[PDB]
Amino acid sequence: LLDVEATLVALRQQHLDRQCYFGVYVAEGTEDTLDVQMGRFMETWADM
Amino acid sequence: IDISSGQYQDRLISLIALELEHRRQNVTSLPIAAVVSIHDSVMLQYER
Repeated sequence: LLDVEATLVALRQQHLDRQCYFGVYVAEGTEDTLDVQMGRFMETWADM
Repeated sequence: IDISSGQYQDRLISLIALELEHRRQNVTSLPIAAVVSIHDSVMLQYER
């Protein structure tokens, strides 16, 4: 069950290349009303 | 019963606060771009 760490550290030596990265981890919120946040999210998803 | 009598009082208090802030301070730390940005969509989202 814990032997996957050795495989992970062995495969981490060689990587690949890719484009169009996703939104990685959680970013920082604007701390505002939900309407403007959801509008910005939907417009960014539409145009990006 | 409803709260629709203090609208004028709130408006005049807000106007006095804004005018005294303009006379004494210069905004700076007060966020002025975020409110305009959110209102830009609020105006077309809440009234329709």
